[PDB]
Amino acid sequence: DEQYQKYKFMELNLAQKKRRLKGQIPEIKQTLEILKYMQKKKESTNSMETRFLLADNLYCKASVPPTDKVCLWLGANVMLEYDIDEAQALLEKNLSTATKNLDSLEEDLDFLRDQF
Amino acid sequence: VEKYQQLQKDLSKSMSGRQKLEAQLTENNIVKEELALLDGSNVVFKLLGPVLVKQELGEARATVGKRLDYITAEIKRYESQLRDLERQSEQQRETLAQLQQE
Amino acid sequence: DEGFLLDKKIGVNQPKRIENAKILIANTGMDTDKIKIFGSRVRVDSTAKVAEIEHAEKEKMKEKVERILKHGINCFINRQLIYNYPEQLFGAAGVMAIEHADFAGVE
Amino acid sequence: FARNTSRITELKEEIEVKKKQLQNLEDACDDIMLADDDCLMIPYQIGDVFISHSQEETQEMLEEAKKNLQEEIDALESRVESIQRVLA
Amino acid sequence: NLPQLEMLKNQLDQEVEFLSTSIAQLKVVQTKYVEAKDCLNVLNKSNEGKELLVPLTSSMYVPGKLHDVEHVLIDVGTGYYVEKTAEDAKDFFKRKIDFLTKQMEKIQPALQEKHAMKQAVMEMMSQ
Repeated sequence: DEQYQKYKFMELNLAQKKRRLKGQIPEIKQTLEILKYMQKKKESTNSMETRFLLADNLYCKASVPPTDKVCLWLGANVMLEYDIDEAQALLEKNLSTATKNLDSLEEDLDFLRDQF
Repeated sequence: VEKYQQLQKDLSKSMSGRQKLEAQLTENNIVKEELALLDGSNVVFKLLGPVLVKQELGEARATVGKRLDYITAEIKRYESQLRDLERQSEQQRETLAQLQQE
Repeated sequence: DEGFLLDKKIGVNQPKRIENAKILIANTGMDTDKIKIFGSRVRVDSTAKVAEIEHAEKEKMKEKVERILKHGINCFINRQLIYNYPEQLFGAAGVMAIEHADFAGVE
Repeated sequence: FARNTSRITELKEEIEVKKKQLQNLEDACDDIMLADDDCLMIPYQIGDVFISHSQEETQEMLEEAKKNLQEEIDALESRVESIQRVLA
Repeated sequence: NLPQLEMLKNQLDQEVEFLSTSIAQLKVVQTKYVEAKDCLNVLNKSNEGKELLVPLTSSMYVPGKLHDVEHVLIDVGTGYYVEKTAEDAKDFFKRKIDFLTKQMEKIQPALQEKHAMKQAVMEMMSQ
């Protein structure tokens, strides 16, 4: 009866959630390890010529001093800047803890939805 | 109809790749065609991931040429599958019709 | 004609000029990538055991001569395909192995 | 529940593509060791930044990426094999 | 006569809707290039080297002065390099935008002209 159609609809509307969530996960990873690996040591050590994004297609050479200043945005209106040690502390939860719930609400949710 | 559907799927998965390679090739053709004559303003290197190495024009030309040959061969492969599908469309589709008729 | 005759083409690589051969039946050729080498045994694993048999099998090339020599060899007969390098090695060893035969005639 | 395919197929394909990416990273390491192996200038990227300074310093992240890929991917290959064996 | 034509008109409608999704793709592909043209004016205004706040992946911002306009870079193909020189960074990426916009005309003109027959099929379907 309707079981097949509703099962397929639930699978589709939860696979879209899967795609979206593992869509934002990679760049927040990048935000963590890019900084924590390169900048936290080398920029805190000495100023170097660098590459920064001018746009998502225009890429421009740059140089950075030990600025050690970083800025986070969650929207088009609200901004906060941070140091180079607490910023990764606040960012690391937003993926390390977020994956456990969101992906369990994905893997375990799929396990249930195969019967739900 | 089994064979017709299989050939349709083969056509689809070959043509998707062919079309995507065409979409990227329509840009790379021009980019390289002025790149081969605008030396000094741009110079050929390889951005093979997160690193840069000095690169020469000839192996890039060989790469794009063998892209072209590969995709043309894939086009003839796809079109051969197209004749295969249209050939099956008669008898592999009459398979059910003749059993329902008699 | 008298004797036991094979309708293949062996030529010189396994020479047609040999005496008092050690005739055997051996159903595994060099194309079989057979596992029984001096190296590691057969495993089903890819963590650290992907293709160690490819490194091990290089021992077979010399073992197929030296083991029979240790037992005692003047020639040898094999009924299966042999890879090239063992082919000239047997040519230098004096072994007449046949590429294929009517396997119903093993008796 | 025969959920193995839905839980092993994507893992197999992603492990394959990660192995291909690691092999290509090894190729890039070899290339920078022979092609444009000039000491004086070499743009090398850490996340979103080039520094055209590292020649021998490239390995400082070459090895990092190598192990962070290989250990995680063969651990997750063992994980997908575990998903396979728990059902069969 | 009429019934079979009306039945196949559903497949005709679905292919037209696929091509309408294609032209919606056409409206959504101009973006990257249109903010590229909008970002043209940053290049010449900052050719002395100037402080920039720029995104890192999408969601991060870090201060940093841009320099070395003589190797401004664009990605292309399988991993090839486009090292934009200084004079190019001032004036010649305008013509580079012209050629990217030329591909944009391969998108809009050269595909709307063949979708004219799509709209003609819509008009003919009334019969």
